[PDB]
Amino acid sequence: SGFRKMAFPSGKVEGCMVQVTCGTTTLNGLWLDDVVYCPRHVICTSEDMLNPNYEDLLIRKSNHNFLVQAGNVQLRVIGHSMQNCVLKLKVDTANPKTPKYKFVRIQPGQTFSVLACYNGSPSGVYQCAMRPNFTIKGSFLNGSCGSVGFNIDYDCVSFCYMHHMELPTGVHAGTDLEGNFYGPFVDRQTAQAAGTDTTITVNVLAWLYAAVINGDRWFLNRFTTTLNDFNLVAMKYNYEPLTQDHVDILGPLSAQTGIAVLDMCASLKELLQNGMNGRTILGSALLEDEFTPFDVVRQCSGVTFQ
Amino acid sequence: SGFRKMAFPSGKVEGCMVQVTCGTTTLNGLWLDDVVYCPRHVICTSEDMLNPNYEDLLIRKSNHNFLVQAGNVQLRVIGHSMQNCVLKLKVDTANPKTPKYKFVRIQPGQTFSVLACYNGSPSGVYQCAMRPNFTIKGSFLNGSCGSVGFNIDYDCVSFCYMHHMELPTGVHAGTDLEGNFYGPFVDRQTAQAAGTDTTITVNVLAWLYAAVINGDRWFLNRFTTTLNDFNLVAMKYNYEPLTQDHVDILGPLSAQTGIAVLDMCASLKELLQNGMNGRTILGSALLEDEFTPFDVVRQCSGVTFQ
Ligand SMILES: *[C@H](O)[C@H](C[C@@H]1CCNC1=O)NC(=O)[C@H](CC(C)(C)C)NC(=O)OCc1cccnc1
Ligand SMILES: *[C@H](O)[C@H](C[C@@H]1CCNC1=O)NC(=O)[C@H](CC(C)(C)C)NC(=O)OCc1cccnc1
Repeated sequence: SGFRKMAFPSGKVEGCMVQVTCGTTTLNGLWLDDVVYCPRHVICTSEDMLNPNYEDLLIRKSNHNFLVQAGNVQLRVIGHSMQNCVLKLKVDTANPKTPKYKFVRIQPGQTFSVLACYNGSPSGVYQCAMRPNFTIKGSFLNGSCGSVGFNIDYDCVSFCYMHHMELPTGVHAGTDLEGNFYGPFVDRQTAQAAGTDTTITVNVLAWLYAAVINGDRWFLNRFTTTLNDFNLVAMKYNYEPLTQDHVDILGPLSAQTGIAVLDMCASLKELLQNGMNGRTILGSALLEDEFTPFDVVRQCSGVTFQ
Repeated sequence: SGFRKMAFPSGKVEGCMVQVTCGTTTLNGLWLDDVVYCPRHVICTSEDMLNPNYEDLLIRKSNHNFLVQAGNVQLRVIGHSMQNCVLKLKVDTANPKTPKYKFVRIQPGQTFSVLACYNGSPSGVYQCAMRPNFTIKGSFLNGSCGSVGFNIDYDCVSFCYMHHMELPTGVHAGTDLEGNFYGPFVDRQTAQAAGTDTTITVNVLAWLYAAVINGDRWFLNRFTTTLNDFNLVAMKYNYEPLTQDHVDILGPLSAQTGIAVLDMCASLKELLQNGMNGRTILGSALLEDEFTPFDVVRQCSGVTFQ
């Protein structure tokens, strides 16, 4: 037993991390086969980053302007091109550590692991959710751009995130690995801001099931509620609507615990209306919304990856 | 910016994880050079685990009773011996992925990363602290024994934990890699229980500094306190005494924020006496004690590892 914010083992992604330097700018790249992927603002300098035109900036570049270092070994750039907000540097060496992989784009509410990197060297790994407002609450310092987010499914790495910037509230924005931003953000210095967020209701319910599985039961009650009556309360507390698909996805956890989904909704209702009364759930004094139903089943059952 | 519970990149440890099967029991082993380390209760069966004598059990064993699988490749056991509560299986192949490593024993209050594993396959990674009562609040299911805890220092893996069991409160107990238990626990089925815990005061202060660094300032105040007067309040709320060494270790974070350690103690005092009043610190509604001063400096500064 126990329930922890758990990341995927990072080894398969560590073997892909490289350092990309162009001019004064150094950041991380992702080396898969003979391509290195990195944020396109590497071609920028401190006065270029105000309002740049990357197509104009990139034609002025040469292959030899791009210094790529994989550990203590320098990779020769033999081609370059831009794909939306990422750069693809073609190198003369295929990464022998390339895992089986996919480029996937995730949905708000879904979770992934982040391998934070500086100078092409991995620093730490942690779990993130894509917020409803398409930001992530990460931990990123200068030099972390190009760090990637991912999930692992048996042996296959699904890359879903490349880090690009921090917003003024301290949250983070980035792209999928095709270079398309998550949310209404651009890789320029403007007055961009996150904008309003909501709480991921289905995830909170998943976590309440995790709690019951782990022996926290004090918030359970004999009452029930209809889906519509729950959603009236959800809206008042800035929770997203729960759909019948959410109810269906919570079926397995319902069945394992014997607690009907709508019953657990009544519990959430009371928790929202009365608070916690000085008690905790799974060591938290707040309702936690960054575990998906999949995360709970994985951890509270024990799935591995080769 | 941002502050997350961050584990070390796990790749160096993933390359050491193997599966050890003896009779009906399967668990994880740690393969370094030509030795596989695993919990000695692998030599036990369901009626042996009540009150065993492992010396008697082990002389009855043959090398060929031990099935060791590194991925899809079977390692020939050529020797075995017991070291306290771990078994050392000598194998005919040195692990070509052996990192530079040390076996270290950690102190209560210190943190480490856990690579949770099943059947020799890594499942997830997460950060743990050694509680003052020598338990860890982990996430471990059947088959997880032999999973190891570790820290990484540049390129060197310091192994500090091997998982052995779960206590009746859902917390976890294990050994260092010399096979000596953390705390007053034995690898047998008895009525063992955790016993009383305390909150790691120096870590809470470290986390308050992390919060200030990240823009959470509402809990700051103009008051100060003496170390003795703080420790009188600490004892009342079941916090460990703060020592002058703790104060010294918090110096750098004090200097970075301009908040004297004893000033931050006055803030902690008020937080303990008034609670949080519906506010949060770094996304938590409780005082967090599983980040060390080192963890805060590492994350709030950006140290990496090769
Ligand atoms: C890339 O390494 C960097 C990552 C930032 C730096 C601090 N935390 C991060 O996540 N990204 C940027 O510096 C980005 C550059 C572009 C606007 C994409 C061109 N700008 C940015 O994040 O500005 C906000 C910021 C910068 C530095 C410190 N705090 C906030
Ligand atoms: C080893 O894989 C296993 C790990 C346990 C199982 C559930 N969570 C864990 O951490 N360890 C044991 O089963 C251990 C065996 C010895 C007493 C060391 C011989 N016993 C144990 O942990 O008993 C408590 C328990 C077992 C199973 C489920 N919940 C609690």
